[PDB]
Amino acid sequence: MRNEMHLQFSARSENESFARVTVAAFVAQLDPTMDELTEIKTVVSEAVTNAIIHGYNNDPNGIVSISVIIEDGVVHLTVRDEGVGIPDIEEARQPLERSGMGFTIMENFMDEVIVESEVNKGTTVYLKKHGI
Amino acid sequence: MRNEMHLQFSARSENESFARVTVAAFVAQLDPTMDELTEIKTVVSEAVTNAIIHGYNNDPNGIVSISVIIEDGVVHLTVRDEGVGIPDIEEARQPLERSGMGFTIMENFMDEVIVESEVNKGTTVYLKKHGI
Amino acid sequence: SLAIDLEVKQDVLIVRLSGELDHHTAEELREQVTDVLENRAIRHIVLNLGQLTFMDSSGLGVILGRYKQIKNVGGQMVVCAVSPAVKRLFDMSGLFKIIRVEADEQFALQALGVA
Amino acid sequence: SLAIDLEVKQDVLIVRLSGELDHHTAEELREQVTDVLENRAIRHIVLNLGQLTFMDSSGLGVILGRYKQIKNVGGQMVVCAVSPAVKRLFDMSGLFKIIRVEADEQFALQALGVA
Ligand SMILES: Nc1ncnc2c1ncn2[C@@H]1O[C@H](COP(=O)(O)OP(=O)(O)O)[C@@H](O)[C@H]1O
Ligand SMILES: Nc1ncnc2c1ncn2[C@@H]1O[C@H](COP(=O)(O)OP(=O)(O)O)[C@@H](O)[C@H]1O
Ligand SMILES: [Mg+2]
Ligand SMILES: [Mg+2]
Repeated sequence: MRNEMHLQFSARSENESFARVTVAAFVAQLDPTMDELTEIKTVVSEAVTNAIIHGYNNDPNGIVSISVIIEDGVVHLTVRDEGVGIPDIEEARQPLERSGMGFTIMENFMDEVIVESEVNKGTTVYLKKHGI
Repeated sequence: MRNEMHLQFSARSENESFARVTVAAFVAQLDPTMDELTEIKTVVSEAVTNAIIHGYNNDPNGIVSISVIIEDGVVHLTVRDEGVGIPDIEEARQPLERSGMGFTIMENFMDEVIVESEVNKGTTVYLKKHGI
Repeated sequence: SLAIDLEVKQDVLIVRLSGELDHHTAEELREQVTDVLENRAIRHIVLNLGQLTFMDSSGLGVILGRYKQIKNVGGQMVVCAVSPAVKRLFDMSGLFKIIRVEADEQFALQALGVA
Repeated sequence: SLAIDLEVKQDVLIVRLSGELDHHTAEELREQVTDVLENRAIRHIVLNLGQLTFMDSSGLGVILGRYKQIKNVGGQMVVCAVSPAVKRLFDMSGLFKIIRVEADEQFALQALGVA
């Protein structure tokens, strides 16, 4: 028992909530604490929100894609878009109504965070959480 | 505003619930009645359960795929698998612990139901619900 | 997702369900119930669905599998505290014709003469 | 998903949030609050987060956007009845250093001399 889920949806802000709910529902099969579930929901929200407002510039035709692989109590969360991309990844991870906390929150709540991006290709954020 | 969602997941029985929850969460954006939500959840459960136990014969490596397109208050629900398929569709729609009610429930709760299948290819069930 | 509380009163098996009943949770129910029917003189079954929040055709299958058993001993299948949604499945499937529906466990037990 | 209840007491704007605060719901909050700050002599803002069940960095952005406004009039930003989760975002981001956190709306109002 290794369970996996993949979700794709329109780049609309109302789907931020939908993504939090869905990933949490799937991670629930592991019986995580409320705090762990809150953390998962939050990092999903950060990544999905980034794809929508930064990747697709709020264009609802863009498609946000998510993958959750659960194997051996380990959660592999991947959020991706085929948006405009990030010129300098390193600079962007550094803390208009922008809080600049997105990546920092992801990095703090998760045990591993890998960001891949290429201008006019898209962005993929791989997050990993250990210990259910 | 036309919103769409696509979900794929391992052919595991515990995902029956996960599928009900997810589709309902997405359809909620339309503010449907509790009865309408129950109906949607039920038909999703019927179709997804069919894919798992009949399409993949309970093999967790099989992938169940769902699509929900919401446009103009209309819900387009599509459930598919790449399992063994159905020899005679017509016969199968006719009412071991099998209730033989699956298709009938889908047909009754939804406003339109189209079933497509081909042996050793898979099965696709297109359901449509009118009036939010 | 599905809690099962069983109790026997004479020749009647009382099945109290809480949660959701689908293909995933139906198996544990089938096993538990058939075990009771094997090591006990059960002629009737009262299915208390008051705390059940969801049911699909798999719930109808597990019920129907039992009905066949009960019919073999000349007994009766009674379902009570049924939600409108579940009631909708019983009408549509005609199960309302072979399985008795009662308001609650007490009236169901009374109908069976064990209360 | 996000209910906003506003109230002014002297030069203090009380913002009471219920529900979830993210990029999707933050816009209506920003508009409503900036409207009040424009047509009223507000120097302080008390953000009541007791009924808020969720917040991400977008919630921090809308708060921070206001902080800049309040700092311009020499006022103070106070957040109260903060959940441990939200408190975690304030520590991690250092916002706990420039924004005061109080137990509830009453102590927050007292800290501002308007109660
Ligand atoms: N999916 C994405 N597509 C394009 N740019 C992105 C994406 N994710 C992050 N970025 C870039 O990284 C910056 C930092 O993101 P983050 O830490 O979440 O802060 P914020 O969203 O508040 O600016 C963004 O402002 C943006 O320039
Ligand atoms: N995805 C599927 N793959 C293979 N066979 C299917 C599929 N869906 C339906 N069927 C066939 O149709 C029959 C009727 O399905 P249904 O009305 O749900 O009743 P039941 O599942 O109780 O048998 C199934 O027993 C099976 O033979
Ligand atoms: Mg962000
Ligand atoms: Mg079926």
